Amino acid sequence: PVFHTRTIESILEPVAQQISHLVIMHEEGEVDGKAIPDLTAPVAAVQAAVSNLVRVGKETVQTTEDQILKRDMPPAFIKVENACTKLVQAAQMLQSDPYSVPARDYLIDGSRGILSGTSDLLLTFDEAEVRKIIRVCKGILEYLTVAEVVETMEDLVTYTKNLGPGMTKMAKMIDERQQELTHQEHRVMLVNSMNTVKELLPVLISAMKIFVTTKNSKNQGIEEALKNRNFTVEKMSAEINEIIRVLQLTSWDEDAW
Amino acid sequence: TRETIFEASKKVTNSLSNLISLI
Ligand SMILES: C[As](C)(=O)[O-]
Repeated sequence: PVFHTRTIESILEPVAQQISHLVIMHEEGEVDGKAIPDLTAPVAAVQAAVSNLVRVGKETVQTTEDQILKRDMPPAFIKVENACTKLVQAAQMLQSDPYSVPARDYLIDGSRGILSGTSDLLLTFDEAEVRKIIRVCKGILEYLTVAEVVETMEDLVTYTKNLGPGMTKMAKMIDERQQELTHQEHRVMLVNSMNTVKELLPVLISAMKIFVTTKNSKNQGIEEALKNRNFTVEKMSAEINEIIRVLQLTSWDEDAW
Repeated sequence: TRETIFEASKKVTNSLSNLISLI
């Protein structure tokens, strides 16, 4: 199986691979003539865990201001609850008739449903983390649009003192995100893009210092200095937009649950 | 100090894994 992040992989494994296997062993049809042992107590443990998960999820629904969580968490609760009802039914059916083929299939379907709803909740939380990172990226893009307004050395010192720490915060968030992505190609793209942006930052500040000097001296170097600053801002902005794009990618190879 | 969604989800998948280990 291929998951989006190491957090999700750490939770969905080992059961995702177990269910993936069990489905190949019981595609649909299930003619083995074997009995399933009493699942009443193991199923009661799943039901208790599912009810607890829905309770915990509802704490976020009741407190969050993020409307995309209030919208996406409740359908996952319904999926796990309905899937668990199937699992309880299946265990009751199998306790009455351990050799039942139709019940073994409620059982497998209920298990898939629990895994799917749990995966949906985890992806909702993941998507909210990504939105938080993108807000920071967009804030840097916005402050980069202010570079063109800087026409004095005092304003350049102020600009540098605001942008440096902001870029450090963005870099920290990208570093913390990339480290847990499972796709090496995406980690490499994020690390390379963030390094390009970090390397362009002193180039930008230097270009702004040249622009301010040319402005103050009222010399013939202003249009060249301005174009060189704009070129650097354009490249930094293109790179941050590439980060934003990579942060939202889901590879074709990721298993859907 | 309250249980996280991650801890609660791991309880779910552990219990589901333990159940499936019986088939
Ligand atoms: C943790 As780093 C690669 O942004 O210095």
